Amino acid sequence: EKVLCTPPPKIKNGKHTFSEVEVFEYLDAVTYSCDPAPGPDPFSLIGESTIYCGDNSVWSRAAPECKVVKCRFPVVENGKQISGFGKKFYYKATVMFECDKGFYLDGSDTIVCDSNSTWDPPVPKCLKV
Amino acid sequence: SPMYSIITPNILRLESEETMVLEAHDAQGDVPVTVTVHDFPGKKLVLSSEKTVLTPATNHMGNVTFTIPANREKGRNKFVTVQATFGTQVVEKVVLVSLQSGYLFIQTDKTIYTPGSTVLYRIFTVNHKLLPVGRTVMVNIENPEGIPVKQDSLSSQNQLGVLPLSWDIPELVNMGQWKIRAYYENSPQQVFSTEFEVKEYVLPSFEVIVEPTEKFYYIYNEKGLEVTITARFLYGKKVEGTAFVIFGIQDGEQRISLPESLKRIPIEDGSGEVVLSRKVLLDGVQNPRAEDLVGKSLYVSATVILHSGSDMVQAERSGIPIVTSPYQIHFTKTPKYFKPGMPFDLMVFVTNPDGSPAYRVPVAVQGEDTVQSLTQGDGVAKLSINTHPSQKPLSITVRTKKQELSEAEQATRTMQALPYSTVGNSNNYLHLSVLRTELRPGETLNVNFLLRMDRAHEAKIRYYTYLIMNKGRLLKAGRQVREPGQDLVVLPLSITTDFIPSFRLVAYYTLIGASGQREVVADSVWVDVKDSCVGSLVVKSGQSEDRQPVPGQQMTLKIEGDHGARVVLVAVDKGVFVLNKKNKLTQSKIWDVVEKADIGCTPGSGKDYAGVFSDAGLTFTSSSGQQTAQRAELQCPQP
Amino acid sequence: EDIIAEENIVSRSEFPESWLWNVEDLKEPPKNGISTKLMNIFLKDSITTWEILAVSMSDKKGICVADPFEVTVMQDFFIDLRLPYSVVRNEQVEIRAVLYNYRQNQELKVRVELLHNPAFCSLATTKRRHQQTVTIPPKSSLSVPYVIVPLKTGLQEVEVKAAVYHHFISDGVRKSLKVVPEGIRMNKTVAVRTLDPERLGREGVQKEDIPPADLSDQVPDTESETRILLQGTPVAQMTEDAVDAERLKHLIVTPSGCGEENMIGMTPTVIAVHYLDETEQWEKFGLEKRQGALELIKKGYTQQLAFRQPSSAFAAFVKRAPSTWLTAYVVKVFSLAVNLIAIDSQVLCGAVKWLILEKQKPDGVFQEDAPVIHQEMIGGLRNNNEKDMALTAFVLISLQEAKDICEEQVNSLPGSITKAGDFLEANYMNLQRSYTVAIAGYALAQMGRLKGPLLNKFLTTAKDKNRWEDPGKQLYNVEATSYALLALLQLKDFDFVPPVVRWLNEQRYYGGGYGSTQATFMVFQALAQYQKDAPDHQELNLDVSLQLPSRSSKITHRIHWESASLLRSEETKENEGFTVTAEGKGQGTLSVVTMYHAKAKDQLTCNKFDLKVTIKPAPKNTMILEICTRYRGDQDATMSILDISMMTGFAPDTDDLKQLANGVDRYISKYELDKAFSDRNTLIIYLDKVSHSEDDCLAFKVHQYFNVELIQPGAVKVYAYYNLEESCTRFYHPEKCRDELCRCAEENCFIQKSDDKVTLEERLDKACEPGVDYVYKTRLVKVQLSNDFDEYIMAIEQTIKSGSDEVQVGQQRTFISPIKCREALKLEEKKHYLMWGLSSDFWGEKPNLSYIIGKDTWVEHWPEEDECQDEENQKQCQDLGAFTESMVVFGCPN
Ligand SMILES: *[C@@H]1O[C@H](CO)[C@@H](O[C@@H]2O[C@H](CO)[C@@H](O[C@@H]3O[C@H](CO)[C@@H](O)[C@H](O)[C@@H]3O)[C@H](O)[C@H]2NC(C)=O)[C@H](O)[C@H]1NC(C)=O
Ligand SMILES: *[C@@H]1O[C@H](CO)[C@@H](O[C@@H]2O[C@H](CO)[C@@H](O)[C@H](O)[C@H]2NC(C)=O)[C@H](O)[C@H]1NC(C)=O
Repeated sequence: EKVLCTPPPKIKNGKHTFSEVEVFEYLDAVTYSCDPAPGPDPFSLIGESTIYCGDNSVWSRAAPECKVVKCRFPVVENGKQISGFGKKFYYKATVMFECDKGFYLDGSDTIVCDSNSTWDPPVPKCLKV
Repeated sequence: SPMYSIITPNILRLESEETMVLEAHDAQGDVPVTVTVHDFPGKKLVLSSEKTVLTPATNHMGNVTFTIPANREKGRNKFVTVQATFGTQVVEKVVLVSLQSGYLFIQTDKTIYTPGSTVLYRIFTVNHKLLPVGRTVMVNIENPEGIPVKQDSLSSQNQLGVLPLSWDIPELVNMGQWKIRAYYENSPQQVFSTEFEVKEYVLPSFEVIVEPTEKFYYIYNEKGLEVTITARFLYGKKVEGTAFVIFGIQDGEQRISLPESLKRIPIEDGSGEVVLSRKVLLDGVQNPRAEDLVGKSLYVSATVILHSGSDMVQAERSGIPIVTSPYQIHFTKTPKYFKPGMPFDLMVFVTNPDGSPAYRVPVAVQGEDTVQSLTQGDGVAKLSINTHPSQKPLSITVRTKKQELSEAEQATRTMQALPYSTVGNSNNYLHLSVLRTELRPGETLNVNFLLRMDRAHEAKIRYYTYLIMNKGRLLKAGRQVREPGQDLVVLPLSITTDFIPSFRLVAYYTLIGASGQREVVADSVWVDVKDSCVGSLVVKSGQSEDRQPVPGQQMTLKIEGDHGARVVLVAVDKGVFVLNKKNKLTQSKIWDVVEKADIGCTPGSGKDYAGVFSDAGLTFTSSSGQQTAQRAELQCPQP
Repeated sequence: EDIIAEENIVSRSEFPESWLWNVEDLKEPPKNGISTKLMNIFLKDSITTWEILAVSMSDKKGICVADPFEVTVMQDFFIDLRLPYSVVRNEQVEIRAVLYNYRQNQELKVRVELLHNPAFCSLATTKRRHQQTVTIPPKSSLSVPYVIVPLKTGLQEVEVKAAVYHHFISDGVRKSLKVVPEGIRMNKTVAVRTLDPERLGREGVQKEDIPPADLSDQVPDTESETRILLQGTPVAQMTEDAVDAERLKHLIVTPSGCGEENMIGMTPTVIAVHYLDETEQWEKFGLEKRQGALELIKKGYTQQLAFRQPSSAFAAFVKRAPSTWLTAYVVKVFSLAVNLIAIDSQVLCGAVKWLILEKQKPDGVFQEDAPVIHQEMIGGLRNNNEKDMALTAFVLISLQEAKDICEEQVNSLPGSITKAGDFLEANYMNLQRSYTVAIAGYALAQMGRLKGPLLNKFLTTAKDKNRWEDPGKQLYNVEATSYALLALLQLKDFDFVPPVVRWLNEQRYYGGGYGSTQATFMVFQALAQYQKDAPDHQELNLDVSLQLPSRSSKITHRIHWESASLLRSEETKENEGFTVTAEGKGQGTLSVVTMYHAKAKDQLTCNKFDLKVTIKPAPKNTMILEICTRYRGDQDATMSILDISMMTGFAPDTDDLKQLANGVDRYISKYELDKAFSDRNTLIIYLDKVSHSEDDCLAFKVHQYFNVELIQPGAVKVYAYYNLEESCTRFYHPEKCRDELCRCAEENCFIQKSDDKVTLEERLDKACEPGVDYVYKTRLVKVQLSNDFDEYIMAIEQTIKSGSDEVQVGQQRTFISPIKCREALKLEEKKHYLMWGLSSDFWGEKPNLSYIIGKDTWVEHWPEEDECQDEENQKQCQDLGAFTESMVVFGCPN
């Protein structure tokens, strides 16, 4: 008569709140986070961090992922960064560009770092006008 | 020569719809606009990005709406940079951020519980517009020492704003005031609370009401304090019995019982009368000077026992002010700035000593007895006065004029208003005139725009821009056209349910020199809107009379509300409230919470144009350099 | 019979304080947006007014709290049965059922009855049914007293019914009553232990053992609860204050000059903005000032490009040979500025590539071929004997800073870094200057190559463990200590950090001035990094398990800094010792507290009032009732209340009352003097005061108006108006225990048998029932008294049948019994007894096992040998002898 959930799934290099709980009620929620990493680059958390026990005795969402994501330094010839200044680019890092005078944009002015450490959309070019 | 401007709230909240008003004054053709919100000072995140176009069809006025996502404390203020690019020209402004994401309201089924019983409670999860939202919430139960004994994380997603919960109270437990404390997990620093009492009790069979003939005691009243005791069974019948009544004095947190005021009196047909004599009151204290009691309060304790000796009920009436006047005057609704030469509107708020609004009380400006008026249902009276075109401050003194009273018992109060400072002493002003009656949704408020400038430039002003702040956000923005010579224009403002419980109307115009420089001129007014629900909810009898009903009998309940709404219910024995009537949920308490969180700080006007914007809760920024000063303070400034 | 029967009356029993906890939706299409829901519900049995509160939540209208709707549920005839929150077992109390007649023009003749219940001694039994008939005037009420004695603890039940003659009118009320044991609710603190596995345990494991509670004074046959509380002890770590924003204003400067001086000016502004961003000080510094500072940084950068040579290296003048140090310093500054402004990668990575290809020697050393003109801008590198080590470290540090920016553009970078590392590694131990130990220490720590003896050299080179210093310019020591602090942060050696940061801040060096370039850049880089990396608190991850002997599986909890204040609780009904194990990081608290019912030494009733009630025949039946009360205080009692109930069929003299009502210190209601209708059975006398120096006494007469077999005792209750709980009750009835109510309450004292109806076969039959665990011949050594219990100390003279308790002949056992049972048992010291009972009678544990004399305990007086010689004792004495011989020789059958 009352919807219950078996504990949320465990994840590689991560953990979740209420890990000492075996029986979960209705609407009971849990938040994931990543472990500290051995290397110089920390783990990024991919997906929703918080899931709850809703209808059908299932968890609202699939458990997130904890892995190292690191895009390469984005370089735009005859252009400049106007946002996202930094040396390191992890998951969801966003960079905006703006072409120098006498130059126009060929591609998105805004790029984001993928879960496969690739810029999405690709790094734009600044073209001679 | 085109001037581009942006307007946003003074304080931006997380996960709440925010609007940014965009204007291109004196612009030709289409003006593309890109609006971006970044984190300050690193600009690591694109918090928002929206596009729009300013067209002659929209009179080069538009907006964008944006939302700031959940952040990432030490309590240090956070900031964002809001940025707008009109064609090539960038206008930017750093803005303060509030970490609040909405409200949580908590309802318990009862106010008091015995050990062994179960607390049934509900958490309502709404945003800043009081609309239901689905989010993750953390809930703590706390004992009377402030230690958490139970802790849960719950999602309210797909629950239409209602989180049903329970907690079992152990048989062995500490008595006293327990607490329920909840917070949105994205905004952990705003905790919402309610209390419930745990005690070993049995339900009373009747209720006792202790009420003084006046809601205060006048220190020169030789009749003393007269009190009426009323006893009545929970089922409606009057009580026969005996009452024990004793009085006391409150001085700060110090209570001083008056043993000599203890009287035993008959309760006949559910009524009794008892008096605290003036002599007893004065002999009960060491201070010879009677006037020293002024500022303190009296309390009354009444214990009624049935003739059968089967039940006993205690009730207390406290906070009865010892006063010299039945009234107090407040200027908390009046602007503290005026425009020299133009009418100044005084909102005088008169209250009874307990703090409730006084009704139909004559008030008058001292020195201009001609200028008088009568306070209304909300305790407000409006007094319009004519000002000289000098920089000399307005000192205003108001007195009450209740003819039933003596002069010594009239209330009095003084305030000061400073002149609004024009740009480069140009003597250019804007004045908003408005009606102040009980204002309700569905009606239309006529806003009067009265211009005051030099005839050499008056034709340049072809419109006013107006903005409506409500519940801490920009509700609506618009334009009011003006033809040359129209020194007064009217705006028919439609008051919808979105204006509850109040709003601010800021208006401004701008023009060029007149010595080549851009001048911005502003004014504002604050308007009260009659408290209710946005919709409606009523519970009554689906009968057909058949009252009074009988134990065990079926009855029909008529529930009239708004379509699609989810209604939650509870039935409580009145004896419970005879025991404890605190921490209950009402609509007025909700509106109170909302009004506390208001980001506007004054009743209106301002020191100058920037003051007018900021005091109303707004930023203003132009491409020509005119802008509001930085606000760094979540709270409104203090006296 | 002109009445409704007791079997045909359904008593009201539904009295929730709250109900109707329901969620409902408005789906009915509306009139002007207003939907109207009709719902059917069933009013509970309570006679009161309900407050129905509704709350709605709309997707577009939001939240709305409705006004309360009241529904009054009422009857014209009903019983009001009000019971205390709790009553004590074996204590005689008076409850009252008040009958209400709210009919305007109709008198009621009512028969009222209290149902029998084995949990209470009352005038109604299994076969005898206590019924009364009383007459209730219209628009009036009437109270019906019932004297009862609760027998067993827990949630029991009281039900009274009533009906009027000649009309179809009835009502019943069935309410539960809470019965509690004798004594006082006590708790004992058993254990309070500090949890800290790091410090208190072996190899990080802390086992804690907890003893049982004593409970020697526990009330027989009562429950106890052991409560086990766990909580965390959160500890904050202090972080040194940031350097105040105001101190950095002077560092916002305009960059000018050629290749070297432009960088001298660029340095303070870059690091100031960097420090202000990290410590979040812009609000206080002035938020709108940052943009101007960025522009100055941009200008510094742009101006520096004019001194970039075709090779990508830098020098003071374009015609001057490029400097290894200056080019490396530009990389250092630009790499940090990448977080602030758009830096051209190719400029930065070009400089890196040039350093590696042109200036790194085959042994890994970086070499300067053209020293800068401003020798004061290089800090402690100047005049440093250890030239190759210091410059290589300096350049290596710049390369590390650029590593992520230049990763894809300079393939020779990682091998260059490794090569430079090898040189520093192989020569580190031979270092003599603290400056070089510090800077090369940092360079190696960035690579994870500062270990063993090199790490030990780095740490022990510090003086007083707080600074790296050499003789010479003090600015060099500040710079060096800043490098060392950065190394410490790199190693995560946080326990060594606090003295170092304190020494730095104590120098009050705020940058700027001649030759201040390296000190200014390094001090604020180091202090910024410190604010970013220093932990705010000790880690708190405690794993705590407890094993109760009563259970099989570990109960495990984790304690966290996040929920450190959270009180984990575990409870057990057993009074058992147990173990607690703690593992992990941080500190916490374990507390063990057992709650129980303790036997009282002194009286728990009448603690504020003294009340003596007397009733004596007067010299048409008539007796005089005298009431004496004294307040137990330092002062006289204030206005107090005497609530008096008459014995059955009695009523007070009138002219006696009127004389009391005319009394100046007392008051009687005119109401209770305008009556004469058996409503005169209850009476309240109001007292202005109750003396505390002496007894206050009053007396009046009472007239019997009604004869009956079952005369219930009257009662007098005294209390002050402000405290109903501080009362005292005394019962009264005529004499010349006995009878009827005492008797019914004495029944469970022990097995009741009329002497000389007990046979030999009967004893053998009952003593041999399985369940009968012990059979003793005892001698009463001594009687011992408590407030609610007699304790009989028995010498065990013969173990006729032995059970769980291995008592030996000559040993003593204590038998406990309620004080009400004293006269029934009539035990006397020095006399002998035959006693047998169940295993349920055992109490406590060895060697403190005790016996409860209960309803199934046999207790028979065993005549002394001299009495047995009389013919009239022969049967009992001989039967006891034959009983004993049979039980010992052959035992119970089978
Ligand atoms: C374990 O036993 C001890 C002893 O009874 C309990 O300590 C006592 O707790 C009572 C109940 O809260 C306290 O009585 C109260 O005192 C305060 C003033 O301190 C007063 O405002 C109340 O009206 C009431 O009289 C009492 O202070 C306290 N005494 C001591 C010595 O600590 C303890 O509470 C018991 N533990 C549990 C879990 O119940
Ligand atoms: C922001 O601009 C939009 C579009 O102008 C406004 O949204 C509409 O406003 C019109 C009236 O001009 C209404 O008829 C529509 O119902 C609104 N639609 C939506 C999507 O809400 C919006 O009111 C503006 N916000 C302001 C002025 O603060």
